[PDB]
Amino acid sequence: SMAPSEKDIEEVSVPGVLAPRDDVRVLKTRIAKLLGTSPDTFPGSQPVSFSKKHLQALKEKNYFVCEKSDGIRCLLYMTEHPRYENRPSVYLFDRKMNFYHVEKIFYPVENDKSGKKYHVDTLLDGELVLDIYPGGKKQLRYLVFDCLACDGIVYMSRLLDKRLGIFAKSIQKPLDEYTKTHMRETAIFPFLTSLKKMELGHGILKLFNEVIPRLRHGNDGLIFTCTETPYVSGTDQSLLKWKPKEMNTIDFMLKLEFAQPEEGDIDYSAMPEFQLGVWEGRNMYSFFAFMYVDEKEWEKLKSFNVPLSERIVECYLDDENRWRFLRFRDDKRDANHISTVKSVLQSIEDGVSKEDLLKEMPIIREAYYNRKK
Repeated sequence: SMAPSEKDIEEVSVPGVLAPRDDVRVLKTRIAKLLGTSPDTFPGSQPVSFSKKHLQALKEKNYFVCEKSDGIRCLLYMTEHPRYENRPSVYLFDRKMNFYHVEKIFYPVENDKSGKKYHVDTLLDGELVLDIYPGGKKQLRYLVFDCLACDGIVYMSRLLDKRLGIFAKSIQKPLDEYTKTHMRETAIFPFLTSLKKMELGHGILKLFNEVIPRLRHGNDGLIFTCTETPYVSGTDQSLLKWKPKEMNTIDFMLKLEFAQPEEGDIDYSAMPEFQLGVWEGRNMYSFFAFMYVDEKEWEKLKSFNVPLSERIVECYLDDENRWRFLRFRDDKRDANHISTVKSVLQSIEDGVSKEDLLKEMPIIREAYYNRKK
């Protein structure tokens, strides 16, 4: 068995080319003008970590819940090419404001038989995911979960119902019409676009047992979306991300220390100590914890026949709150910075266990129907 690394991870790549710097300046300014935001500042929302107080939040307001997809969070911008105004252009950009130009993509306009009209000043929020099919068939897909602007009109002040509603009618529906009668053309698309399916807030058990295990892309927990709130740029206290403790991983520097016995030479077959270190900055590392490795686990690590010491590893906390090896991270310059470590640990400390989340569901649902009067 080869040593597990990030090379095992199904990697999602934005199917496009980085837009040139001068083009990006135009796009940022243009987006800022429409939204009323700041050009250099990402206008998308960011969720907060689910904590204990959020059990009451779900009890007080209408919420949707869906699977938190593994993939890349991207906003989609339909506009004209900054250099060629006669050229329709689609951009996907992330929270670091990296703009990618996507080609061979097509978003039809309603009731247009020419297929030459196009959308401008339209901004979607969603996630690019990679669905796996049998025979190594892979399908890139853009799951839409919000709309900031459609056809020149900003919908950020409206609630989720109107926001997703306008996207479904003006974008998805005509696209659905086109796709049904143009499967040959559709296959050229770098990715397929669809509205992300959501459940009522109290329906997480259905997600756990029926939806999630049938997914064709990576899952990373749950996202809760309030339906009584406007779109918020930046940190949105109404938008909640929930993750099991095992998914709240941290990258450490691993060091092995073998005990020198009183008499004779060191038995290197014997279990050493597994020290986990945290990056303090530059080249400074400090001791943080011991990694728990059982006897059979130690045999597997030896079976890898790769260097174990002085390496970045990804670790998680088990049921007994012991740090456990998950995979090597050869894609990292350093371990997680102490500030990042503290932040992840805080999400866990304030966290709600899966069990406690489920036991709260009846109360949540009950209050949902008592609001429905």
